[PDB]
Amino acid sequence: TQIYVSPQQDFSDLMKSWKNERCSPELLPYPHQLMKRLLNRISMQSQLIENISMGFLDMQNASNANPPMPNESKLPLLCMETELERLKFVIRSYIRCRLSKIDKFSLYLRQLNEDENSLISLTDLLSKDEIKYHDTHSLIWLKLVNDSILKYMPEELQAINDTEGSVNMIDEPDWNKFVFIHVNGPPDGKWNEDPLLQENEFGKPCYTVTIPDLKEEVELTIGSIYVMRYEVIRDLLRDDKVALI
Amino acid sequence: NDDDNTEIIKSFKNFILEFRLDSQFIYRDQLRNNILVKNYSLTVNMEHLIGYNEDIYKKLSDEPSDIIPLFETAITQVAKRISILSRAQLLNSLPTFQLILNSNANQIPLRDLDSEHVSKIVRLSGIIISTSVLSSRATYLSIMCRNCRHTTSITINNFNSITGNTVSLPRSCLSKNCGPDPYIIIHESSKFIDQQFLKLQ
Amino acid sequence: MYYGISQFSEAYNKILRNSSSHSSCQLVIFVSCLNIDALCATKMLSLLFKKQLVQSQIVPIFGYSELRRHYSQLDDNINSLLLVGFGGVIDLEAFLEIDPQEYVISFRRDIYVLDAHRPWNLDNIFGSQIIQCFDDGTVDDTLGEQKEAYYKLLRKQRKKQIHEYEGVLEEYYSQGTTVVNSISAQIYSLLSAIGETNLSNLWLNILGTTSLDIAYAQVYNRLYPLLQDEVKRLVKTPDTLTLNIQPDYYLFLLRHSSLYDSFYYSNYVNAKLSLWNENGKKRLHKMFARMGIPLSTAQETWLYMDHSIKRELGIIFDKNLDRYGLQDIIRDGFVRTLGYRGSISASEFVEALTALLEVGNSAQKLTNLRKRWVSNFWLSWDALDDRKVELLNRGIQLAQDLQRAIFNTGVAILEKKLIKHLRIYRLCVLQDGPDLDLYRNPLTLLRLGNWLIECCAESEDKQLLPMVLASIDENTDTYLVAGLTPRYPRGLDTIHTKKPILNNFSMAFQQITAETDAKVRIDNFESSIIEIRREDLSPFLEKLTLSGL
Amino acid sequence: SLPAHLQQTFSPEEIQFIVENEPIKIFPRITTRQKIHTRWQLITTDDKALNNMVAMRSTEVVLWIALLLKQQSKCSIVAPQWLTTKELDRKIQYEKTHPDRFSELPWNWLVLARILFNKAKDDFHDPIHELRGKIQDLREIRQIKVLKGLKYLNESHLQLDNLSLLEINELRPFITEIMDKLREIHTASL
Amino acid sequence: NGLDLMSSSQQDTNNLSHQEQEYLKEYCDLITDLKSGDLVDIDLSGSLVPPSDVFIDVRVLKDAGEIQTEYGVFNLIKDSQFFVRQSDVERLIQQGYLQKI
Ligand SMILES: [Zn+2]
Repeated sequence: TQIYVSPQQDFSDLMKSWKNERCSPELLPYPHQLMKRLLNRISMQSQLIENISMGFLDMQNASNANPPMPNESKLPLLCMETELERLKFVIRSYIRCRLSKIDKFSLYLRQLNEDENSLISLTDLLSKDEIKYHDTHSLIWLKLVNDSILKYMPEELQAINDTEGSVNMIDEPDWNKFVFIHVNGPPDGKWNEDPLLQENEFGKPCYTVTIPDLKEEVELTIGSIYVMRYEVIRDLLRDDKVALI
Repeated sequence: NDDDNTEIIKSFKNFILEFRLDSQFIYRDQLRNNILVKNYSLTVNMEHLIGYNEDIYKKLSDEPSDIIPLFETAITQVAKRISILSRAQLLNSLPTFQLILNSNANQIPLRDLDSEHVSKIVRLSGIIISTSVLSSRATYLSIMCRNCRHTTSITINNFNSITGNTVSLPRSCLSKNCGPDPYIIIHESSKFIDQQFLKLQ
Repeated sequence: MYYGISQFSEAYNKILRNSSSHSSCQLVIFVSCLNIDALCATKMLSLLFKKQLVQSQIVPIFGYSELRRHYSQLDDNINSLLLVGFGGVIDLEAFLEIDPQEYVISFRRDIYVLDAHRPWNLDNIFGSQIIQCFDDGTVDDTLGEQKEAYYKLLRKQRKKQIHEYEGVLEEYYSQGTTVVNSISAQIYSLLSAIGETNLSNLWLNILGTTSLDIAYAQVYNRLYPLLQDEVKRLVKTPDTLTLNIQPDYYLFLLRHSSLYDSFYYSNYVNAKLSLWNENGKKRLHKMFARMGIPLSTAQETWLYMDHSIKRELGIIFDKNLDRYGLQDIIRDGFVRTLGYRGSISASEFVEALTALLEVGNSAQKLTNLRKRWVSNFWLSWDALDDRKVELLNRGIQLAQDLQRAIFNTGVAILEKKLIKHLRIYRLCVLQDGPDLDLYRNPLTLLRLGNWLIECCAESEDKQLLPMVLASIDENTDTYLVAGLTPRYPRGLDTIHTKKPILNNFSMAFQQITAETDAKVRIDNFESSIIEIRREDLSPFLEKLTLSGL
Repeated sequence: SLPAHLQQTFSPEEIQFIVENEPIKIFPRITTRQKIHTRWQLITTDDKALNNMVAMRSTEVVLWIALLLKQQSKCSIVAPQWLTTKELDRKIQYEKTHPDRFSELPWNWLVLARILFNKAKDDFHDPIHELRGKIQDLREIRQIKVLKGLKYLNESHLQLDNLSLLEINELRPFITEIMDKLREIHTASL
Repeated sequence: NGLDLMSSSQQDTNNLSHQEQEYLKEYCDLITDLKSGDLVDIDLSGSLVPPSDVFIDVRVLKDAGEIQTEYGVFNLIKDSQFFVRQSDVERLIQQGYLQKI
């Protein structure tokens, strides 16, 4: 993102990213700017509500005075606080899901990070606190496994990053997992300016994808829910062409 | 004659389709779960029937053997309604559904049964001493003739309410100059159920 | 009076102005446990204050010691306190050492006490601004003379005025404890004045008013027409709610047990026909034979009992019950129907509630018993909602069991003739027997005493004497003694009902305790129930015999 | 979050939350039009509707705000068009006449229904029980059609044009696992 | 909440190996550090059930004294029922001091 149409757009983007991450079998990149705006918004809203609450408290407790009218007073602050609680819950769920995913795929992401030929970097995928979490957790687990078990095996197989012999130890994500998608179409209101979409009988603009394993082509129209594998659908999901349910 | 049977069947269908407490139609979901596991039977609690309407309970208590088949065919009508799509018009291997009742009335000892309990619903307890080997009973019989040599089908229920209850063979043929009962039974293409005898002490 | 009936709303408004807050609990309610009317009023208030989103807390208490301890526990943040079901008869300021100048600023706190007992503390009315109550229409008319003396008592020949004031105060005091109105009735009057009445409120008011039928039939008869008029003012689809005035009878769980068991366990018929010996059973079988109901038919459940005689039961009773003097059993009651679950009546509902209160789930075991009683109160409160019926069927079966046990004990008492007739009052002590551990509950003891009082009143004796009943709990080695007032037969005219029989037992007990060093513990909210020692009972009793009642 | 396998699918509570995060129409009982007062000034909802409001007029608010006002006496939720007998009749006729197509129906199906029947009970013009029975009948018909359609499970893809959220959620794990098993069997065979 | 709840779950945790116990302590340290960064204003170890209602009825389960809250105080009398805000008692409910949500 570069600019905001409205904070509601940021809320919608956050929810869409959360839904995409929850069902994705692969660790997706990190939307820094969205949460950069959101945290500041939360801070300023909390400051405002606390300020007005403290002001009313001082007014009510300096003397008897007049108690605040229940009309247009309790309901607004109730709405702000419940909305803030809901937003915090959503952010918490998103962060915890990301933590679980980086827990599962620690060795694989560490392996890809040290590869110079790979264009993807760990910095884009992970926030700084997530980097610290990954490295410290990996070191602690390595210390535990070395003290407990690896101290006794011979030198030939002491490394837990072995990719030789019978069975490998690195868990790549399942890119062929079947997922439920909704073809959102182009995010633009014109929804007819993409260079990819074509047409069939009775109009019905659609996108044509192919499966190399089955040597087949599948037509994906706008407004139809499909159950389709994940390996070839990464680009459409990234371009916000389709939304995972 | 037939209108009263249709009215009673409609009343039972309305009861089964309408009975809900809070936010659940219990009997319809019971039918769904029963059909999904190939158990074509339904259990009716008597208190629910009493609470819904008293006239149906009165009629059931008056003449049980006549009334029950109407209910047990209303059940299969509702099952075919809520399980099979008409598709603007097949297997249809759904027999007549079995009705099972439960109640919490006062028990009656075996020695207290007398001439006043004839053709009435009773509840009692005892001990099982022997079980007979199972036997077959016809439900849908294919009947073939000899002289005129045509086909007919006979539908028979298991409730009798009387000693005879049996239409053995129609007198005269269905309309030349055949015998009194010139019919036979085609054992193939026939439907049979199972029956068992028990001794209580 | 402090708060008249017309002023209630104003006080209510004050509560809001002192309790409506965003994140602060500023209202605490103390309820009189082991009382149906208090439970009904608490439920109605809870619904009312849930409507306007006013945060609150409910705390049940059992004894005055608990009341004082919990009041000490409270913080100054709680602006408003409710005390429902008790507290009228004593001065709270002396009990709670309330300094008016500590709570002046005026109205640092507010304590709304709402009680039904007609005799109460006059100083609590005319002395203190901090303590405030809702009058039922008694101070304005009855107390017109005492207030003059109190105001005047708040040159050598002026001692006549002091003597007259002292005499007036003494005359106002020395009066037995009675109840003349219902808390639920007062709350429903407030709701009618405000404009929030509905069917749930009407049902709770009906329960609260019918919980007094056993002991305060005069109050019940005074209050019935208002309920009738209000219920008049306010296809069987699965969501219909029907409140109808159907005929009913003084019978024990008629619509949930067999008719035979109902006639057998009904207290009024027991008293009128002497069912404790064999002649009563013979007369009951005569009743059934002359009515024409078969015995095996009448011993069946009400659901499966024959429809024809169910329809003709009213005519059968009207034609058969005249000969044997049971024609007073017929009355008019309220019937509630919701959905296809069935029909219930107010009498059956209150019996189930009382039984569920009784049965559910030294100093240390006394505290454990009081905690179990509090837990039973909470369970009975939770059983109120219509979403639970396994918590009401259990109550009904427990009511049947408890009535069976009470009948079994009462027949033994009557046949052994343990009722000793003294010159002033009758006495009975349960030294030994079965299932004595059940009678540690004051309400169970009161039920047993009520049955004994009915049995004694339905006799040819022309002496109205109070009855004293005692029990034993071997683990504690104490006697739980309750004092009971006499009752007139239910089939009597209103001319000989000038005033209900007063209870002087609390006064006698407190006087004897204040003049002798008995090891008693008078802490129950009901002032006529005390705990006494086994070794100390007999001399105490002698004192009660020799003291002016 | 992890909680065992709760990281793969949505819980019904999350479904209810995401559905209730939607706009709805309201007929207010009070007025807080600005004196020509405290600003609502929320961060995830247009406050112009909440601030510029007047009684007995139509306006759009989020569903949870409407429910909160309905808990008080400040609200009167307007029922949607598809919650009436005359629309449900043509709907059920549409499913019965078409034994292959799932009928057009909003994806908030059954959920807005549950919520409205739970809270907004007295504002319906039609009796509640009849609407509930019609909804149950629609549920049964769609269940039968789903069972009929599930009988074939290709390894390449599948299409479900008009399934609601809950219907998709309650079926996701079984379909997903079976299709994954078939796909890996085919992949290992080649 | 990364405290291992030694006040309440197995009591001694002695069925774990010493290496496993030190690993648990290290992970609790990581959990404490994680919410000490840029997410200090969000309780990450809080409830994960979406908020659905604002006011709930709460019944006391264990006896205590009085506990201060923001703008108010709650006295935990044994067997009492509260009508309070949902988001003010979630910490107590998670600890097990309150019941009947
Ligand atoms: Zn022929």
